[PDB]
Amino acid sequence: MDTEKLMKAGEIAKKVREKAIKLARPGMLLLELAESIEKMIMELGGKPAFPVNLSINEIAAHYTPYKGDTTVLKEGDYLKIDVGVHIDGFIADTAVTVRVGMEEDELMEAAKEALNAAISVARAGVEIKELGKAIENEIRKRGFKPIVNLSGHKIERYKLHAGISIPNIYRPHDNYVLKEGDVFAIEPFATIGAGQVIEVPPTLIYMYVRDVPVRVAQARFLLAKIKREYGTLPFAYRWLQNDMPEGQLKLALKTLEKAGAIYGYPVLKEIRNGIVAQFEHTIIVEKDSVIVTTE
Ligand SMILES: [Co+2]
Ligand SMILES: [Co+2]
Repeated sequence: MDTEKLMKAGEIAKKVREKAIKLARPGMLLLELAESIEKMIMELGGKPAFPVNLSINEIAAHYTPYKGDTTVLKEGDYLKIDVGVHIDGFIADTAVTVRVGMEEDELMEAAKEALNAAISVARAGVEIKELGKAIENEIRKRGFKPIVNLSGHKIERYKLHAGISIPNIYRPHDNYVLKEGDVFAIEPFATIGAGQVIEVPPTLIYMYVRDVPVRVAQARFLLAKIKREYGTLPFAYRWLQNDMPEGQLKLALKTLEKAGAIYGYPVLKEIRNGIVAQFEHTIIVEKDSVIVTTE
């Protein structure tokens, strides 16, 4: 298909990912880094497929700063940086952990290694469970635990998560077989904790999921804006902050939520507050090898 796109998106992804790494310095204010990255995506001809995620230490995914966030990077922090950019709808979702002001530690290695292992065996005609088995074994062999309740996702145009998962564990029933042209995001997560993650407030990322009618005026606007500018792809609370004052927006969003026009993606924290590491690449399933659009 338009692999030229998926690839071109991966390309921006990679590139902005690298700079992201470089900007992530101790002292760096979280809100800024977010914006710098997000602004570069665009500046490269890209469009964010979703808010850049900067999850620190025990919080694993779904945390994106906001206008008002005073979080700053302390030396020693395990900053996982997840970036995603789309071109006309083709996604490149790539991620990396960075130990603020220090070198890659054994944990991060476990994750990075897991990813490789998944990648190396991904090819047409193989059950996902093999991937998950590969990932699991590398993280456990080194002493950590793979986050069980977080997984990779199949990707489709203007669809960040198609519906098929590549978990970071081996389950005998994950029998989906890789088909040529399939494009997947493989994302192992590792931790020193229980190996499980749980939803936690606040919720900073939302996704429009259904065109339903809303009674309140602000909501119908918010919604109409959301639908227009964002579409199927996840958006940040932060992005809607310069449209309407906090208290209102808050309501706007909440209302759309109760109605069911957008889904809330809460922040995820390890159940035992165990540091979490992560690495991810987008792969386009070929017949003999896969092709890492983002590395
Ligand atoms: Co990602
Ligand atoms: Co992903």
